[PDB]
Amino acid sequence: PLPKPVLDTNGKELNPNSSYRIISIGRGALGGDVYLGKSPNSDAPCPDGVFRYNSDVGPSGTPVRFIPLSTNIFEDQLLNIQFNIPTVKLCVSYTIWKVGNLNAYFRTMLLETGGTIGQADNSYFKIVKSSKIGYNLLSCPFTSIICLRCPEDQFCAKVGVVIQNGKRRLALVNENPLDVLFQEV
Amino acid sequence: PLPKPVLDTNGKELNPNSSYRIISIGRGALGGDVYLGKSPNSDAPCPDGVFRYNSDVGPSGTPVRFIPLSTNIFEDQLLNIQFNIPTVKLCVSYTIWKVGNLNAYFRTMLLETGGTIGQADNSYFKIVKSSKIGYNLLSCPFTSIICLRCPEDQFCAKVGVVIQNGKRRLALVNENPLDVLFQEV
Repeated sequence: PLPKPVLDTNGKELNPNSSYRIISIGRGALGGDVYLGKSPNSDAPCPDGVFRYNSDVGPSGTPVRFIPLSTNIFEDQLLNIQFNIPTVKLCVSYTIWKVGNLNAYFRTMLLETGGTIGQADNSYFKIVKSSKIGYNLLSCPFTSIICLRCPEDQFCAKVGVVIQNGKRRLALVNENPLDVLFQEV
Repeated sequence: PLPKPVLDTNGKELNPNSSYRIISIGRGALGGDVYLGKSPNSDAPCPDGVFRYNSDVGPSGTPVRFIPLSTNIFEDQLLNIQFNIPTVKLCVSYTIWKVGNLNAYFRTMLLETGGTIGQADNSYFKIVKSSKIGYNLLSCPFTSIICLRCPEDQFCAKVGVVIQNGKRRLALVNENPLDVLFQEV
């Protein structure tokens, strides 16, 4: 298994020193870029929810960058994800992606912000090739805990969408992972 | 792989219609039964922490029963664990074992109560044979989420102990699982 670089919509290799919008494979009603929005009834002082839009005719996504363990971005390696936007000191962690507590209503964990870069705070994700066109994301939570007889001892789950207060909220899912492309801003 | 019943300290097969104390393999300073205690700074109206005593010369453990998916208790099958003690209506769920939210200090999840029986609420455990003498427990959290390329799609972790406010708090761990025996009350 030799490390395969991740490609953006121009075929260029994904790259830590740059930023991309996470865009839907689809168009119209099935389109909608990922963005940073306010989570319903959150106690956070900042926007802390990871959503995608209902269509592609609205606004463009919130740009993100990827932070790998080493130097490069390959498929199936732990990385941090961070919304790349101007921000006051307080809300800097609320741009870093992570996975939240178990949600009894949805029977899974929602994607949110308030994570950390380069630690073990449920803030690790993987980019892998989709079955259909494009990529999907994985959340690899609890890196400090051995998942018994798991690949590389790690719990990993596909990232998809749940409907929460009529919005497309990103969360861990079982079928239909969100199929994405990466568009360099 | 044929289902192997779990045995109590008298060699009798573990059994849903009865109750057991979860006792340490060891003696003295290394002994100490599992019990239901108050978690430090918990908002719960009831005792909601799963601990074991510092030695065996103190009190005896809190009795528990096991609730399997089918009819019997075998090694390596999901079951619920519940402290079996008199209780007001309010505190009944706070006798059912479950695993809590990610704890930043310990980099793992602590065992607590407030779980549910027969659902998907991080309330599932497994009893398996220890490497050393006796058994260990597993927590199998997030049964509603596919753990990718995992055994039976399930995230499972060994149950051990962390030191929290000088007490032996049960939690998910990586090395040194708590080695236990089951003693019929």
